[PDB]
This record gives sequence, C-alpha cells and structure tokens, in this order.
Amino acid sequence: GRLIYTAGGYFRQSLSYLEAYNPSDGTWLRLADLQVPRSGLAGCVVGGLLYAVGGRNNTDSSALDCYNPMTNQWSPCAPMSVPRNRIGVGVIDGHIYAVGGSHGCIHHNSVERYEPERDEWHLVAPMLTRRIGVGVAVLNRLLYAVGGFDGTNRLNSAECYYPERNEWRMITAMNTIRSGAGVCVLHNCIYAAGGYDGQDQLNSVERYDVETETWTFVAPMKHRRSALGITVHQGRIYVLGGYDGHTFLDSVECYDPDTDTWSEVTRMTSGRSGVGVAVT
Ligand SMILES: COc1ccc(S(=O)(=O)N(CC(N)=O)c2ccc(N(CC(N)=O)S(=O)(=O)c3ccc(N)cc3)c3ccccc23)cc1
Repeated sequence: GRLIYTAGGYFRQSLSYLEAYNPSDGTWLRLADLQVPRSGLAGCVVGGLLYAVGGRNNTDSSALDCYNPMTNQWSPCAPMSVPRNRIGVGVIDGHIYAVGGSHGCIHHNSVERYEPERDEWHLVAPMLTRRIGVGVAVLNRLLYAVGGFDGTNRLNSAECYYPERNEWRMITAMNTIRSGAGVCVLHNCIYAAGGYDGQDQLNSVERYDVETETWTFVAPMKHRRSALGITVHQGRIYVLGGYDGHTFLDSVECYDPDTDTWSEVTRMTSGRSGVGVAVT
C-alpha cells in the first residue's frame, strides 16, 4: 500500500535513515540509507519516485537524490543551482519546486523547478521574501510559501506563486510567526502546524481558507515541535518528529479533520527532527 516515508533528519548528528510507516497495520520498514546523511532537507514524490532535496550534512546541500521503492535504491540527480538548507518543496504537474532555504548565511528568495523527464533544474520568478525554514503547499495548481526566517525577522507572512504567470503575490499573514513549521494541504485548506515563533516551539495549528483569505486556529498538537515532518494520508495529517525545545521527538501524531482531534498513532524508531517526508 501507500507508505509514509521519512528521510534523513538529525539527532546528535545528521542521519541517513530512510524508513517508511504503514498506517494500515502500524509497521515500520527500514529501507536503503541515503548516500549522504542530511537534515533540513525536503521530500516529495513524482510518478511513484521519492526525492530528497537540499538540506545540510553536519556543509549545505544542493543535492537532489531519487529513491525508487521498486528497487530500494537511491540515484543521484542533477543538483540545484545553489545549496538549500531548510528548504521547502512542492510538486506541480510532475515538476519539483525548490523554494528558499539557505547557503551559509545567504537566505534565498530564489526558486527553481526540476523536470524529472530531462533531469534539469531551471530558475523561475523569485519570492517577494527571503525564506528559510519555509513551509510549502500546492493547492489549485498554485504554490504557497508559508513563514520562515528572512535573515533578520521571523515571518508570519505567506505568498503564492502563479506558475502560468510566473509571479508571486503576498496573501494574508498567519496569526502566529512560524519558522520550521509543517505545511500541507488537506481538503482544500492550507495547514501550518507547529514551528518556532522566536521564543518557543509551537503546538498550535492554523489553516488558511483561500476563498475567505482567513487563517483560523484548529486543535493544537500534543507536542510542541519545530522542524517537524508532515504529510497527508487518507484524509488525515501526519506529523513526524521535530524538536520541542529540549528533546528530539519520535512522536508521530495524526490529525483527523472530521473530529478536529490529534492523536499519537506511532513513534519513529528513534527521535529526530529536520526530516523530509512524503507518501507513495
Ligand atoms: C533555538 O532552537 C530552535 C529554534 C528554531 C528552530 S527552526 O525550526 O525554526 N529552524 C531555523 C529556521 N530559521 O527555520 C531550524 C533549525 C535547525 C534545523 N536543523 C538543522 C539544519 N539542517 O539546519 S535540525 O532539524 O536538524 C535541528 C533542530 C534543532 C536542533 N537543536 C538541532 C538540529 C531546521 C531544520 C528544518 C527546518 C528548520 C530548522 C529550531 C531550533
């Protein structure tokens, strides 16, 4: 069946774990290690293939690597134009967008697009704001970049990229400042879960309604967490790991929108933060 993959991460040191969770029966699979251990990367899926993008070996990474579930093997891909630690990614029409992130002290506002069929990256219009630790979501064939840190200020702003027009517009700001939050899309809304507001790791969660242009708080998580992994599986949000301000979590919580409830449904084989997560 479809699995929740978690790639890389950090606990005491950069990790190369690739593990996958089966919500059906609660089991965990151990898969082929990443070639280079990394945290602060992003994960995504195009055409049934899993991609690990950017991050840092703790050296910032411009790397893109593709994992094939059917062969259990990692294959290097064309690198990005620049290293991107604390990157966000989204997928539109089988193309991977690499958003923001950092190279040393350089906070990127640039964005580039990867085409698997041709193993090529191309720059598109840059964001209106530099964003590292940015959350990314794809909705109605638009790309949203949410929160982050612009090099001096932590951000509650969000903005939206129009692929056909190749341009960005700011949207309504979130209620809370969030860097390192989990951003995903569930039933036509953008969810921003956790992250760091400049003082604390957060357990609060807000969702954006694109038509009313409003961010509304929903039920908070049980654990405060920043740099959590996030994905959507069968109509539910799953968050994985993260840093709560003291410990590297192994908690995996699951949000059910029908009940507006969070519940802890499993734990990773070891606590970690800064993972890349995707489902296939
Ligand atoms: C003061 O405590 C904090 C305050 C704010 C944040 S943050 O979440 O907001 N943030 C910075 C930002 N501007 O977004 C981030 C920091 C570090 C990362 N990692 C390493 C990396 N690749 O850089 S890590 O996950 O592996 C890791 C986390 C915590 C510890 N202790 C060690 C390692 C992040 C990875 C992804 C997204 C955001 C990351 C975090 C801790």
